[PDB]
Amino acid sequence: EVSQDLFNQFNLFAQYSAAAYCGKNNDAPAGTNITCTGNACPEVEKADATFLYSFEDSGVGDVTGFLALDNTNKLIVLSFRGSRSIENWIGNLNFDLKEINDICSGCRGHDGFTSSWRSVADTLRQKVEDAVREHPDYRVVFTGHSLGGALATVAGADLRGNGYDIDVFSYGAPRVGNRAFAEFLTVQTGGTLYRITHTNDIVPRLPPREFGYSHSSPEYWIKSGTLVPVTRNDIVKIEGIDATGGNNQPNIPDIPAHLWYFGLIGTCL
Repeated sequence: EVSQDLFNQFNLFAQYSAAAYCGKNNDAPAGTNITCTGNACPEVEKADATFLYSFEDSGVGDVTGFLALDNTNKLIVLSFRGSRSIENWIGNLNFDLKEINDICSGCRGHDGFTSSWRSVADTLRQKVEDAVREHPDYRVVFTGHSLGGALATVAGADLRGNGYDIDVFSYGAPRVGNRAFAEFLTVQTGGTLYRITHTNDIVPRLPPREFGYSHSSPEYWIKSGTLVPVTRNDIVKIEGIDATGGNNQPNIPDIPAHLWYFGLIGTCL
């Protein structure tokens, strides 16, 4: 239901997202190679991919991940890790909103997600910008899983419009703000958000719509099961803000479904 090229980008940024959970990838020497224990990121390894920047327990919400260089694919990749204990994080997640007129007028964002990005935003922008002037033909890509896919999206909405486009690939990301924010994220130019969800993963169902949260459109929804290899016929593109039909269905959600986006994700030590 999506093109093969789109499947391959989807597949490739899942593995970048996965690679941010391995502890070696959070405090590594720049110019060094991005690798994963457990075969979590073979596509990244197949490209000549090295650390530009490396960060662990940064600022306000322990922002962890890496800035990568990909010469084979010609990419500048900002990858944010999700929580080191997802189950604990799902259960303690607050639904508190805050206004973010900085980004867009009338818009509100999750206080936790918003603040955490704000914490590390200046530095990380410097680091991306330096890569851009240095590799001006390279494409900027922000990505992440779980709480990292939220950070990617928010950082993507924040940094766009500065001379370079920014695509965002998020895997099992929670909702990130109210309706005006979701609307804003749907139409914003200067890059494309590819919001990826798996079957009945809980995380994209929080915070609840009852607390004033909405999801941007479109939605790329993976219909193949947990531990089941994904093909391109298993990803259906679901349009419309707050649409039903993909992840947002009235049925009982699941945790293991969150940890299977093309292969294992969030379990790299």
